[PDB]
Amino acid sequence: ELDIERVNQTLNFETNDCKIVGSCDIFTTSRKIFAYLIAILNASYPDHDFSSVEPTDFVKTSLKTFISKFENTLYSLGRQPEEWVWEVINSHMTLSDCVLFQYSPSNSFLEDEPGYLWNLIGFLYNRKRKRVAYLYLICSRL
Amino acid sequence: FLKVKGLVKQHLDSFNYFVDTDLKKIIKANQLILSDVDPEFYLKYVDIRV
Amino acid sequence: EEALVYSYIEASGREGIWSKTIKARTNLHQHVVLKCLKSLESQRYVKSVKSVKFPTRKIYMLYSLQPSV
Repeated sequence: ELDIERVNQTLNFETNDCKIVGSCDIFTTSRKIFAYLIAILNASYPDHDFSSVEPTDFVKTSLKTFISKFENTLYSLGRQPEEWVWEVINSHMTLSDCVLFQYSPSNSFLEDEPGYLWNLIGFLYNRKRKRVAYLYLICSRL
Repeated sequence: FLKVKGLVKQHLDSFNYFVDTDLKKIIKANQLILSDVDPEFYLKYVDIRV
Repeated sequence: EEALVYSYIEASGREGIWSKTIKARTNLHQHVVLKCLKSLESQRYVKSVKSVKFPTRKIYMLYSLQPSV
């Protein structure tokens, strides 16, 4: 939509000698969910298989702890993070009563990408609406 | 001279040229939208008016 | 378009090819070559083997059955 386009215009930028490309998306298409996210990873990056690493590191952390450093890195990149974003992703998904996941293994699949610096990948599973957002931030260097 | 022209004609005639001639010569310079996935779903702009 | 990717497998010849190294010489449409290899998997020519090298990348090779260690 338009608001999703705005919050994606937020998360794609480049400062002096760094280039961050990430976005959020919401779409409806813990034993059964292990395959439900690797398809999102396959469609997100159609050059790496994600059926390989099945017992991965999904750090089932608090979403408040996640959005804390998700806001701290936007302070840390000179962005002054705009608060309405966190209502907009609420307004499509009912951010309060939902659980968060995070693909952060030992060695992620972007370490071989040249110019890689760091990532921040957020999964937000919903139960009543089945609306999983794939919030991802990839900081590169050019 | 100044009756039918005026003194702000260098602003007025240029903007009248843009909304009556140069809007067409921008639409015609890039008329068509080509979808790379399924190269049949095209999209072209016939004309423009404000 | 399906014949130049055959020679690029033959450019690899023995090990295989990764799908984003296709764009090093082709740089064609990223989705046309995305669905071409799915039908080429259905063509029963190529197969999706796994990397002897650094893993977690789509390695494709014709029916040679020839990996390394």
